[PDB]
Amino acid sequence: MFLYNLTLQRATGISFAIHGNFSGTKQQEIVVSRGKILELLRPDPNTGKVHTLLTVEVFGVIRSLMAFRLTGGTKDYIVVGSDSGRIVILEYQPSKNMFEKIHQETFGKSGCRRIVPGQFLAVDPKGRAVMISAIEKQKLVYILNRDAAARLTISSPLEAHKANTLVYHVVGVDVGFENPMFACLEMDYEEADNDPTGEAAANTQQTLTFYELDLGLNHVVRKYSEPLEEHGNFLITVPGGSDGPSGVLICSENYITYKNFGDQPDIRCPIPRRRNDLDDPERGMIFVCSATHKTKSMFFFLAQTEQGDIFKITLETDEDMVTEIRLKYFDTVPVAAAMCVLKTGFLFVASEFGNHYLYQIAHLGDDDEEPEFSSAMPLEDTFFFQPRPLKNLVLVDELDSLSPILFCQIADLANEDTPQLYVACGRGPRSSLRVLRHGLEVSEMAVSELPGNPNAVWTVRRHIEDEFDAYIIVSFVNATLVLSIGETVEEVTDSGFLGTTPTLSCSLLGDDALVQVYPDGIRHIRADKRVNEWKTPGKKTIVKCAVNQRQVVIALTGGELVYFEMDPSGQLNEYTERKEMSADVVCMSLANVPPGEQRSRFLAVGLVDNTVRIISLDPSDCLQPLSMQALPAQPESLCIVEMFLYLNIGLQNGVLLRTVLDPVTGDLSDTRTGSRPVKLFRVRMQGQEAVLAMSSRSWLSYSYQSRFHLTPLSYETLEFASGFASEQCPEGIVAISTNTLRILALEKLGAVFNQVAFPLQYTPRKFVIHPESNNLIIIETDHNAYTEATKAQRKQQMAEEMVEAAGELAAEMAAAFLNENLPESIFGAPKAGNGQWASVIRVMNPIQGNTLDLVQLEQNEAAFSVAVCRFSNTGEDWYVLVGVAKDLILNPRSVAGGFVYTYKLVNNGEKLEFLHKTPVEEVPAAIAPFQGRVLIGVGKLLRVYDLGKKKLLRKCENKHIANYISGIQTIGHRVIVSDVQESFIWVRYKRNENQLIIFADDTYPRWVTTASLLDYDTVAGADKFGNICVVRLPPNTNDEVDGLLNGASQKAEVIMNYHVGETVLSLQKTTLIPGGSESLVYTTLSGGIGILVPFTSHEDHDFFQHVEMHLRSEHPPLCGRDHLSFRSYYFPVKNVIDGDLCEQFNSMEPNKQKNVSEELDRTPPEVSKKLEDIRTRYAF
Amino acid sequence: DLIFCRKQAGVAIGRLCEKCDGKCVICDSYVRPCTLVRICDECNYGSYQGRCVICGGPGVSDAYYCKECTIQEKDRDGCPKIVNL
Amino acid sequence: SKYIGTGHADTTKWEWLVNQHRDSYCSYMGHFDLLNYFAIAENESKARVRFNLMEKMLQPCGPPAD
Ligand SMILES: [Zn+2]
Ligand SMILES: [Zn+2]
Ligand SMILES: [Zn+2]
Repeated sequence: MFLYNLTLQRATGISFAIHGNFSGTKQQEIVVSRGKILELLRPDPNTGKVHTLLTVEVFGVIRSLMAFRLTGGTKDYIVVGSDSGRIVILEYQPSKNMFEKIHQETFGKSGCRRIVPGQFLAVDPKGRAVMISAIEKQKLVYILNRDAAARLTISSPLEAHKANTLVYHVVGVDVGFENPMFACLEMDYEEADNDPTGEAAANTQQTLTFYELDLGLNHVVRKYSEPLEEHGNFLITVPGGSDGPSGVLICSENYITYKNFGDQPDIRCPIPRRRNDLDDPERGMIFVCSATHKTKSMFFFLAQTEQGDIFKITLETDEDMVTEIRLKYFDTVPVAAAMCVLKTGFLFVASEFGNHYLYQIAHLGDDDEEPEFSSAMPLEDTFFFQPRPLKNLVLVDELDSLSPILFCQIADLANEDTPQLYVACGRGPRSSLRVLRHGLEVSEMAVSELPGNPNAVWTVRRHIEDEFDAYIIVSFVNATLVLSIGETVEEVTDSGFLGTTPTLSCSLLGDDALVQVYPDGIRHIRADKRVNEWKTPGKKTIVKCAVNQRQVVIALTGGELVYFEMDPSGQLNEYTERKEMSADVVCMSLANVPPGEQRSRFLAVGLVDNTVRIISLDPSDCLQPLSMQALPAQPESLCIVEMFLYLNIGLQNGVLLRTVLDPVTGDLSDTRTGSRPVKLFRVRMQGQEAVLAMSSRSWLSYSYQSRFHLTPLSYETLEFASGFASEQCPEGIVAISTNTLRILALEKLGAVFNQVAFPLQYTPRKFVIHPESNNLIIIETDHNAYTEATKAQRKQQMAEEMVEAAGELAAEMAAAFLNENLPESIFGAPKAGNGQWASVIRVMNPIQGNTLDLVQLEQNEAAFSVAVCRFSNTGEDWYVLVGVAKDLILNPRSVAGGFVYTYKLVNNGEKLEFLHKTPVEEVPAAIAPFQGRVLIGVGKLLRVYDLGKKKLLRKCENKHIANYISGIQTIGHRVIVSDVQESFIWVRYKRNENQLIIFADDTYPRWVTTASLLDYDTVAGADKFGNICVVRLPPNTNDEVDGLLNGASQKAEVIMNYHVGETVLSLQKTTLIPGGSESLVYTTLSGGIGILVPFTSHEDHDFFQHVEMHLRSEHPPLCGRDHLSFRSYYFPVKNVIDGDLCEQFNSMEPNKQKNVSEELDRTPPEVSKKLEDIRTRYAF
Repeated sequence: DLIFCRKQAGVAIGRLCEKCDGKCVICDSYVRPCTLVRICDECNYGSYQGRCVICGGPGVSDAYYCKECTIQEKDRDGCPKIVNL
Repeated sequence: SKYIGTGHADTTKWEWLVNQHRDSYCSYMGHFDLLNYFAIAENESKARVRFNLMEKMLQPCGPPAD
């Protein structure tokens, strides 16, 4: 078994984010880090849209990301520290649209290690030094310089090691062109390892250490070190030099401190709390991120707490000394991992989970009545504020993000033919269930259905410098109707066409000269009201034409090729030659004559002959055959297009062809994507050319910087369309349906899935599908959470206690505190308690989003497993079983017990009714229907259970599973068990002896997250550490059993090992496209979706193996990682080809593409076609 | 007294003499040179500027690690200059 | 011997176990999707989980013997 890995949807979770002038111009861009992907974004200051410019797979783990600029430069660099032992410096090249590696410096071994630097990265604010640091003793400093050609030079590292030391955070300090300084939060643990009493562990303080780099003497020295009051998280650089003092802000538990070396005293400010907070009073408050905004007049900071409250921090200063810290409540947004404040007044919020946000900073300065807290204010007792809806910010853009994906099911729950992806994702009150469909989403522009026989509609403007169109002309079978956009579009008279007979061609001939072609001829219309008409000789009638704003070719009966042209005079002149051939045309197309040239030469001619003929039309060799190529079937239309020149061949079936424009065909690609004739129409996507193919389903064909995409749309069949433009929306489509006249639009920048979302209450854990009604039964559960009833009674308690505060009892804030509940999706849920849980069972319709039934559980009960099944001793009734833990503590682990609930699932799968509740002595983590009964994993125990009248009846039990059952899967005869730390146990159920016997196990420890059965002998598994494996039983395996490694007697073999780089939580074998092949689809915690597909021949496997081998050397990973070593992170790779490395061939430069291709005995286009074939065989 | 230096390596490139030209510094193999050798600053200074890392004669070409030593990440230790005490 | 985490014939159970606990916490801090898993499991912000791990770094497995 040999597998090929493909990514269908990349990760969308953000870890780090930096901003700067990375292209060298005055506009600002953001560089975000996924887990293993680097990405450049640019928000538009005109519309507020965030566009993705570049995204690269780095094949490593990015751990720290900084931006810096040399003095006198206008371009920002990128410093990356990763899980390799290298520091890398990158530069964005706007003209090539790629990241160019400038420097690489190796300092240690690879991997996320304790003492090898790469976790912390600081840079001097003037850009002359950079510090890379590990969590332990090792720190390195590089000096950055510049030569006379203005290129960046790097020096050899300087060591600043210090044994038995832990680092919390490092930042560079802003000095005024003095010696560079670095600040560190450090802790010494030497004394704590020598005291058995445990008192040296306590009484141990953090220190704030300052490291000075002396560029004159070329060494790093410890200058200052001071013990702190309590332990603090990250540090903040205060802008110094000539704009501001030069110190640090220490963020801590419940406090924020300013500190500077010299004669400056320490200044502390306590963090304000929300008035009438519902969270556990024992919990403290920390800041989670920060954002600095420097202006040539002043500066301030933006810090956010764990509740999602952003405060605005300013600093009250003297000539050199700081006197006060002032805090003011700014706004409430979701908890972010990073915040970027952009010039032109934009705030970018990258959340830890879920969608990301871009805000417009609407209110500058602060003219408000809300109180401003200070460090000078005396308090014995803490500050209090009231959270409110957004006042300083306005929401401008929202970027979708599937992180974190927790459960997935691929199924056809609607009655389409293509399956949809049902994804339980999100955490807390921002969780949701999302339905993903392969296609694009058609935006509604306009609808007005008119009775008649619509056939075609053009959108032609009156001028060529016009951005406003002139008319739209929909032809009936008896007549036509031509309208204009007066913003109240209806009948129009002064157009000039007024066709009694239908209109089969409407073109902008001149600047304001229009060509109207109709079955009885052509009447050229002026800007003024004048018409020159050429009608039919006798009974020959045109059906097809080929227009262009310099030349117009027509087709009468018999293939009489008649070509016109309009020379700089601006009127008609027809050519002398009329070449006629055997049959009448069915298809032709004239390429849009570019402003560079005078006219178009190529004209593909498809006839009843079933052959494309290519013909010239320039005055030198106009209208004489050049090359003919037969067809597989009846063509309907073709079109020469770009985005370099291609043409497309539409058959009368739901299948397509393609041929690159040249005197000879050079490329070939056919996609079985219908039973209905393909209609090829002109449109404009991304402001450039694209072809809208139409069948029973309508597809959009567009390459994208060598990214060919044939993507369907989320609507049914149409019959004619073209581009659209108006004051309403200057870029769209005018599409026609049966008994309909529509205008549509497509506004999604190159995505593969469109999604709809339905909100939930808590973190979803697992859902099942009812087989009859196709309803979903979901369980949601959260830790540190209140139930609804506990929240209500806690709030009533707080009210009755605040009304008896022993004070005139004359003004009641309690009645105002009880009325309106602030929404938890915006302000967060009150996280209160350490062993407190909250769980819910929900019945949901997947077509709509409505909740059919909802069962709330008691306070400290936590659901972990769910199943829907039928019992043999009962009839055809359905039951729902829910496994629940009781008083679970996670660290140290402790649980009071467990329960199994049983419901009857009545009213056509819409209602749950309680039947009974069976106690168990441990957490039931897995429930699986099995042969008219049910298997339950109760902690370490595997049990069989039958349905009873008052509880569930234990029938069989095995007690030899190692640690903890996390999953159970059954194929008809056997049972597969997943252990939390051991990988897989095979069990057989003896039907007549009533015995569960272990007959096989594995030889590796695996932290299994999920498992999938591939056949009767093979299992696909996933891991907490990001690995996928396939395990198969040897053919010797004996099933009829009644240890050799302290285990089972027979072992299983590992036939596949792969490191993905992200934690997989869903595995499923399925077929994605209609008429395709089966693949293994997996899902990741960062929001990524991927497949593993098998090879069917040795030749494909060998070719792709050689491609991977040659691309491993000549196109190495960007951040210094070894590709083979990265995919062998925990186990060596076995029988997997990385198709994400292989598809990077299409993005190399032509010279290296030729060097790679000429070793495989092939050209780059053939390699590209071979790469596309295997992808389109399985996925999209 | 054949001991490696094992100090933090810098930007200086290691050199080999006419007798050691094809050799790997760590395992003394001659097959598949893969990674350019870096040496520390005290090994590259003054009279020590250009010298064989194996023996110490006048350098003529670049020193390399072999593919076998690169696979095992033996190029990630300190300066590989042979120093005698 | 100069590398932290190596052992010898006189290494005790406590030193071995605190070494593997300490580099486990560092590996959790390094890998982005393990921290995601923990922060979803215990319902906390990722900054809070990071700070908790750093605080646990000091004395994992309790104080030593005798
Ligand atoms: Zn070697
Ligand atoms: Zn030599
Ligand atoms: Zn040395």
